Amino acid sequence: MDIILGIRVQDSVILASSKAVTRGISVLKDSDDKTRQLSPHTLMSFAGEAGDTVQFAEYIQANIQLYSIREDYELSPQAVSSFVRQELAKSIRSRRPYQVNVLIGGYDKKKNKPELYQIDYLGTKVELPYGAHGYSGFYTFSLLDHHYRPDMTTEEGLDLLKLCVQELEKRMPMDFKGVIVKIVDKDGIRQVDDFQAQ
Amino acid sequence: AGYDRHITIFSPEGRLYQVEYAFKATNQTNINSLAVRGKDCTVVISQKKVPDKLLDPTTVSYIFCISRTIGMVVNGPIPDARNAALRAKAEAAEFRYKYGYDMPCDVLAKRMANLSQIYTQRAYMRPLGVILTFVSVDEELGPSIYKTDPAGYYVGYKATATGPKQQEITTNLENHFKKSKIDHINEESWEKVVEFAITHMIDALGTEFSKNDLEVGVATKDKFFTLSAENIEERLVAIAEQD
Amino acid sequence: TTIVGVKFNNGVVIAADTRSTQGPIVADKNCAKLHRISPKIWCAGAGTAADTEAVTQLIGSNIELHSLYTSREPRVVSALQMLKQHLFKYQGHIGAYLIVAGVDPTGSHLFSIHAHGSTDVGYYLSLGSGSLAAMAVLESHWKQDLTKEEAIKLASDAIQAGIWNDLGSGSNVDVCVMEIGKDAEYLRNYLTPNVREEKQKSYKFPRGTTAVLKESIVNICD
Amino acid sequence: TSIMAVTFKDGVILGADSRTTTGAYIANRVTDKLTRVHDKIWCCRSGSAADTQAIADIVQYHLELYTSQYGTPSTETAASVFKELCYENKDNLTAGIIVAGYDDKNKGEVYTIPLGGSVHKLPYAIAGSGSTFIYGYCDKNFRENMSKEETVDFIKHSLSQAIKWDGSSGGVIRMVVLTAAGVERLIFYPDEYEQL
Amino acid sequence: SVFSPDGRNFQVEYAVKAVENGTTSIGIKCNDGVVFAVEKLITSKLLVPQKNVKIQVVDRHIGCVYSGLIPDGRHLVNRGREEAASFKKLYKTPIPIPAFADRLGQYVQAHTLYNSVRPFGVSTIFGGVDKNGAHLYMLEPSGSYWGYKGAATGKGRQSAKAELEKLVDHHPEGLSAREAVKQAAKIIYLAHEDNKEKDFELEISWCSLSETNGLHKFVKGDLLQEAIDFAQKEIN
Amino acid sequence: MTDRYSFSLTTFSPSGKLGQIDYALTAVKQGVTSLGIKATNGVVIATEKKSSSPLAMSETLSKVSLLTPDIGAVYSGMGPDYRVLVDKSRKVAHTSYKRIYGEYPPTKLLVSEVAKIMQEATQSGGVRPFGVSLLIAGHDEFNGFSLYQVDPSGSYFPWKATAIGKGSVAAKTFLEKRWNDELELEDAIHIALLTLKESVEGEFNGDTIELAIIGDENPDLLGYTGIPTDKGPRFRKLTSQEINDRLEAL
Amino acid sequence: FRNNYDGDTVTFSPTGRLFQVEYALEAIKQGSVTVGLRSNTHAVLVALKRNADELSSYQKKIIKCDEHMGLSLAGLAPDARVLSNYLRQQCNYSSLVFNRKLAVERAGHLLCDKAQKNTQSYGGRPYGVGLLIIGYDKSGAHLLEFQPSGNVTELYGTAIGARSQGAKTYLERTLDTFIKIDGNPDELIKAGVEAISQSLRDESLTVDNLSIAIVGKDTPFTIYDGEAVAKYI
Amino acid sequence: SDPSSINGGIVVAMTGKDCVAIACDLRLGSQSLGVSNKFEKIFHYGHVFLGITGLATDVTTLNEMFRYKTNLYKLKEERAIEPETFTQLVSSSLYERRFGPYFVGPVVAGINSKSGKPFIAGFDLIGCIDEAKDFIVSGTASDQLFGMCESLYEPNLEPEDLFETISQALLNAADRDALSGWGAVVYIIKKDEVVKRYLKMRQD
Amino acid sequence: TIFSPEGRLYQVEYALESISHAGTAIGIMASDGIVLAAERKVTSTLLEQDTSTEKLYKLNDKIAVAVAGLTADAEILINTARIHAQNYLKTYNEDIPVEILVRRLSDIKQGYTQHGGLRPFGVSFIYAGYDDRYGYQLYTSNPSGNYTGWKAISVGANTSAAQTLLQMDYKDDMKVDDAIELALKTLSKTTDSSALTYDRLEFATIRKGANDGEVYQKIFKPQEIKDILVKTGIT
Ligand SMILES: [Mg+2]
Ligand SMILES: [Mg+2]
Ligand SMILES: [Mg+2]
Ligand SMILES: [Mg+2]
Ligand SMILES: [Mg+2]
Ligand SMILES: [Mg+2]
Ligand SMILES: [Mg+2]
Repeated sequence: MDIILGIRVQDSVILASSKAVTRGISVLKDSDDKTRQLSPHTLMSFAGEAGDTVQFAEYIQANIQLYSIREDYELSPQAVSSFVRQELAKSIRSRRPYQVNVLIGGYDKKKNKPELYQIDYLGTKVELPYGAHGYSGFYTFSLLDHHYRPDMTTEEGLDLLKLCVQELEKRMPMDFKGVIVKIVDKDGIRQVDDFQAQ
Repeated sequence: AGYDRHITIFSPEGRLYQVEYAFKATNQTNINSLAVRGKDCTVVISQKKVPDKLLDPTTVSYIFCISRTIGMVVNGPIPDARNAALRAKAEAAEFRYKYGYDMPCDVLAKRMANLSQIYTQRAYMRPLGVILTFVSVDEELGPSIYKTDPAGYYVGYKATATGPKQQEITTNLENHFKKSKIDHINEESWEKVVEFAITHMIDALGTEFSKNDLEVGVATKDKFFTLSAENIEERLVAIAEQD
Repeated sequence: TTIVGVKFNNGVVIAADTRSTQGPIVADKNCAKLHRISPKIWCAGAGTAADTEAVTQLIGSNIELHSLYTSREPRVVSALQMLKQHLFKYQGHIGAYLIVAGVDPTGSHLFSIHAHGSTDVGYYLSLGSGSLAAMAVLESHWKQDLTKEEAIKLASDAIQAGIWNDLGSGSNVDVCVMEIGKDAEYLRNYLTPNVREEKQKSYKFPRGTTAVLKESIVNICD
Repeated sequence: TSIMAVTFKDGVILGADSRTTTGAYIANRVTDKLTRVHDKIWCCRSGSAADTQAIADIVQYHLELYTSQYGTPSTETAASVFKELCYENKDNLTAGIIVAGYDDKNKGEVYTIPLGGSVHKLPYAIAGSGSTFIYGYCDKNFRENMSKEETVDFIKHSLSQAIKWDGSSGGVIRMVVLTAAGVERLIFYPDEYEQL
Repeated sequence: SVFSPDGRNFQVEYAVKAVENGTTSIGIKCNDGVVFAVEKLITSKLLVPQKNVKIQVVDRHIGCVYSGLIPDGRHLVNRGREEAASFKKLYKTPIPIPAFADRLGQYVQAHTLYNSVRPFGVSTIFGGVDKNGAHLYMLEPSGSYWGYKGAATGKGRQSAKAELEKLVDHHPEGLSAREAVKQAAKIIYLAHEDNKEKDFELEISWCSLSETNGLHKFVKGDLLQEAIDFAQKEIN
Repeated sequence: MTDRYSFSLTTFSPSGKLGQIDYALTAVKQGVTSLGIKATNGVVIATEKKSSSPLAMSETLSKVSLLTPDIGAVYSGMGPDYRVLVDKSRKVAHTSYKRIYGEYPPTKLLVSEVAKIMQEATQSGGVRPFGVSLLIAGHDEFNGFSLYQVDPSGSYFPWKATAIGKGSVAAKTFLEKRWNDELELEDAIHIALLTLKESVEGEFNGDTIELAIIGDENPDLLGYTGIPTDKGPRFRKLTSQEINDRLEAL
Repeated sequence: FRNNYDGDTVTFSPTGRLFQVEYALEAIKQGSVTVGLRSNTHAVLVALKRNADELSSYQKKIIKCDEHMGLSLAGLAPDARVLSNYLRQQCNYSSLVFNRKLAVERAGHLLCDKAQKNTQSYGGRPYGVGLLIIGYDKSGAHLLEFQPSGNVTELYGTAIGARSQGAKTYLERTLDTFIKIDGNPDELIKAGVEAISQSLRDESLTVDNLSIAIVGKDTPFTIYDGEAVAKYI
Repeated sequence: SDPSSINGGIVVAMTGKDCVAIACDLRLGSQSLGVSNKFEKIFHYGHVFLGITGLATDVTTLNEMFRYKTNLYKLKEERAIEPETFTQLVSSSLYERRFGPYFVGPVVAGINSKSGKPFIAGFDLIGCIDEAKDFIVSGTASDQLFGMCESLYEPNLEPEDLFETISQALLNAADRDALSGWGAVVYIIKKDEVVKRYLKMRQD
Repeated sequence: TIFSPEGRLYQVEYALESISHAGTAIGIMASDGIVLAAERKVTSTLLEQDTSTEKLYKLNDKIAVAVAGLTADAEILINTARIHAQNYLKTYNEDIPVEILVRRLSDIKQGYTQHGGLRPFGVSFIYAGYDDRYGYQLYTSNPSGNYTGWKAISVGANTSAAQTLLQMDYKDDMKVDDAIELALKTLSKTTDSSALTYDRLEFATIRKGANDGEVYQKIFKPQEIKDILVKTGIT
């Protein structure tokens, strides 16, 4: 399935997302960015049902951007994640629920701390040092249970991530075509363009 | 002609002229009615005037059978009268269906007064130009008279009278209850309570009545019914043998 | 659950056991299954517990308003008519089974209501998983013209049949007596035949037994 | 349930047993299955108890209203209100109703409204699970213009046979006699009708 | 929805003026039925004879005639038809005439309760045969209606009522359907006295237990010619 | 069928008055006096039964009403407006409070709901304000005894004592002279009876005066026994005889 | 009397009059003339079309409702469109549901009832158009006249619009002649064009002034304009 | 599958002498996969405590809903909501969603700030009230909890002792359920103060 | 809702006209708190001071309002404002920023100004709040639905006089205790009554909360006002 991992180090939150889009027996694309920037310091990654996935993300993006312009101010990671949870929680009892799981990574400027939020399509939210959706969690949680330290650098976090992707490339039955990696810290959001053979 | 004369909004005096004008409509028919309580019955008398000789006399009536137990006499124009009758019937039938017992007289009255109150408060509805007199022998309260007016006001009476010559009859009755000291006619058979009512109508209005001049409703335990000319004819003969 | 209702010469009595269960497990060993609709109209329920309490409170509330509106004591036939019409509307989805009993200005009344909205009248009735045990006691001892004391005995005995023979029922007996003249008397834990025996040992732990990681005082104020 | 209505010389009689069951358990042995929807219009119910009570309650409401406005309704009018309710909601009703009544004009009448919501005017009618056992007996023993005592006999005999064979039927035999005289409630206990 | 200081509704009173303004129409109750007649003003030789019908049927047993704003009358009859269909649907029996009266009654009255509606500009004479005899009614713009031995409305109402009073007097013991039809022709001819500057066409219908089987039928052919001749003879 | 007055009938005038609210207040003034007085251990509300006819039976028309077991009301102004407000007040105590918290609302909250219902008659399309002022007396565990006035605008104010209607300025005067913070309920009833005599034209007996209290719990009025934490209504309408008994020692 | 009484259609005058309706009637008298007449086999509409300018079109007065039915208009044109669209639908519904051609008479009743609701509803105006409806149904040729009051009458012939009184007096005079023109469309049209002539202070009726329609025993409703009318001027 | 089983978790409340205790585990799972080691299931509003077990999305939602309603309550009433009253507000709120219910098992603990009497209660998912005075249990290990409590409990326990009992009940019931555990938090509540302790427990 | 030829809204103007007869209300923002003071409408000895609030209302834990105008109208708006604050807290898990709440309430008012043919609310508000973005804040809104931000402001009667007096004595470095003094002086000077006594005042603060780091709304009790009326030297 779709790979969506995230890890919170001391000064940033790293998100990594599989690049494959697969329908039936064909890999249609291998450079897919499973991410939308919500605000300058908040990133969302998503996985689940084919259409709902992007549709939900862009919907959240429209709303958060609307807030920023109306208030000339950027919502905290914590506030954005509650807004997201409630949307999914309303969705689970509607006629056709959004089947989308998300990770929210943000740098809170008021507190000067990175924050990671894991939210499933039911609207279950939890703040975590590291998280994952789908089967990929079955490998990475225990890996990180061993390897992760709270005081790691952004560079150390990328190494830990390099370990997680290696494991999944070794053990997962599906070819997810690598990941796109994104860092969220005090200077905003940036893409590590070299990961496939770095 | 300001707006305070045309719809039910307050005037600077705190009055509601449309309500006041609706009271005037009640006498428009020039009919007098009176109602008395017996020991185990309630009787309503109303004048019956048939000016046109083209009219079928049987269809001219201001007394209505609301339910098995409840009768209503109306003072006011027939169309508004029939509007209230129909509604009362529907309310009576509905009460029984929803609550499993017959709607009491006083409760139907309170409800019809509440409807009237609404027309008193909402702009797009006019009040009805009628006064409603409800009678029965309530299973819990005994014989009952309850009367509602265009103001949404209602109350229970020992006896009551309504129409242009309301006052003549009221004082006549007030004088009777002054003497007797009790709050009803001490009499068993309804036939004699009907006779009493006719008598005190005659003395108050200073008029004799033939069988076609009157309309009578009787409410006893578990039935309200009206009298035909012949039951009235029989009642007029009875009063004639002494008075 | 075992609930019964028995008419007597001057009124009506209802009784129930005090056991609620989640499947095989006993949640409350002494709950009250006797409910008030109005002061003199009381109610016992089986089926979906929440449904029977809710339908009792809904109709109880509306009956209060009717009583105020009409200036009259609430009548049992009104409680019945409203319950049955409500239950019917929901075609059985509100799983309330009720024995409703009371005294009103027209006398004393005993009725049963089934979740689909059917009603019946009778002199003695039972509902609940314990109904057959109690019905067999009722069918054995009910006579016409019972005194108050005979009625309480009979109803109480019926609930015991349920307590001893139905795994769904247990613990204690509650009774409510409704006589035509008087105020209704609710008799909570009328019988208590199922007292727990004293345990063999005291399980109170020596202080310190439990290992603690961290600790802090919690603020209630502001 | 065993239920029937029979027209005779002077009016109509309705009869029923008094058993109600959920499965093989007798919920009620003394049910009154004979239901009044107007002074001299009564019905017998079969099918879902919830459905038939709710229906009966609505019909009685319509005929009380009818009577306030237009006077006494015919038995045909009663039957039509039943049909209307039964036909229009046929998807969520299990209701088998027999309508019987007496007025002075049309005398004694019987209508039957089975599961579909159709109406059938008949000299007599049987219904309920127990009725199936007495089709042959009834067809063989019914005559028009029977006396009161003869009709009580026919219903008593028929319903005893139906009670004998159908486990859903039983208890007492209730009857209601509908004539110009008025309304008469009858009851017959097992010790009488078994001995027939 | 406006009461005057003395308790009147001027709008209704003005509605009556539109009725008084209309063609004259009548209804006569006989011993087993009812007869309806109306004056059709021939405005021009271009109007097709027999082909501008005014008398309308409701269900199968009820006739309706009106004077005033014709459209207003059709609006009422439409409503009467809906109202009778609904009765028959629920109750199987055809609507009794008093029951039908009140249906129209309440409808008309409704149009005097609200500031956003105008009262009807018609009086309607209607009736027919039911379970217990013949009934004739007349209904005013206020919603007032009563039963009638005989009824008239419109321009010639005064002379028509005068003729109706005579019949009630000379015939207490009944009066047949066939006779009442003749008299209807007479009474409409006499009432035409006012509007004598313009020509008129006669229209009669009846509903009789023994003559039409309680169904509403139009008087046509020889029976109409007979009734016309009787009227033309009794006018001279 | 369908309203043509979908606009406010109470609008502002150039000087800032809301005419219909003022005109309704004028209607209150014309009405029969009613009053409330608050003691340490109770509240009393009283008013006069101004009978329409001597042929009418004045017990069939109560001016004092139970709203909840612990809350009662009385009014000055138009009777029918009161009657419907009572129905709605009773209903709203259930729909907005009892059906939610399983208990009856405290006085200030029920008052607040009544005030809301009257406020809306001031703003909605096609209606006139209610022509009444209410006095609402009650008790609740956490607030103690209280008395509130509610006006046709929807305003309410808590009072130690007040009068509304006809002789209200004189009666408010008489109360300011007599009230103190140490009054027992019997004292308050006595003061209430006295105050009402200055207002009352005709007879002054237990048949022409209507008087209710919010005092202690009446377990004999509950209707059932068994549950010891159910103690009975605090609202009690005094009887004709109970009144006459306090007029002899008046 | 005419004072506070013409504000809406929901107000009677003290004379019993509805002025809004009377004002709607005046928009007819203002409109251009049109004539209808029939025999036993055919029915004809003749209409004088009216331009705004010598650079403009002469606007249409005749609308087809079904194969066996159509109408000419006089008054507010947009109101004629609304009424003919409804009449088109009623004709349609009759075909589809009952496989039946709508009786011309029933078309009359339907129009009457529709106009009526607008003479009794607040915040709506009466229709401001007159109509002449012709058709051949199961009882032959018919002509109807419709007035926005709701009054509809069946006639042998008629005319509505400005100066129509001439043609109406003409047809009244010619009654016994034109009623008999059976099985001769061209002669019935001739009598129609000749009838519309008595209503001209205008002029010489041109190839663009004139609009003719016909329906009958073996002819569906058809419209003639321009060159196709030339042979009648 | 069964919504009350997806995430795991337990809550138990007990009364003592002039005190109440309420405890929960810390696990949040997704079937066999444990996701969160810090998921608390007890909340408070003024002096009223509420633990909730079941589907975590409904645990969160109902906390937010009860914060909302108690906040409004306090503003209108000018006092904090009491345990008895709050219990009723939970009930009717759950019952409001009768045919689309929250998949939760709520538990209410607290002391009445007027009368001073300890109060606990429990509910099924549609708001039926379990009114018991000794203990209340909820969650994927409720059978284990009922067992533990019915054995360990005696009335009128001193706060310091009641602590041991409720902790032992929770710990041992937790360890017989695959879906509960992973940490535990215990609240000891007296009219005047509230102490909160994180327990040391098996992390498997 | 219609415009006059001057481009003014009749009903709004007349609503503002009504408000200028209502008891004056004053708000003053200092560096470490806010003050709300207001004058009650000429009451009586028998009015229950203890259980009365006619001008001061809690909106949430961090925001309050002073009312000038129709109380019943204000209660309607206050209740919807309270709800709006709770929706926000439910949606974001953050207390609503003061401006957001003010803008919403203002928008409701504006709506009555622009459609529906209902009369406007005869209310003007002074909002006093704190949030982690703008610190202490003071806003005002009126029946037009316009709102503006202030350091010190008054609404109701004599705002003209009160504004001039506040303008003169206000300084940016004021402590709250100084602002308490200013507000009561200003009401004293602008009153239409013999003296400004405790029974004729409502008073509240939003301070930095004794000793903490949090924020405390203190709605003054009658006896407390009487004391703070002595300290400032008006007895
Ligand atoms: Mg009105
Ligand atoms: Mg109006
Ligand atoms: Mg057992
Ligand atoms: Mg059997
Ligand atoms: Mg006439
Ligand atoms: Mg479990
Ligand atoms: Mg475990």
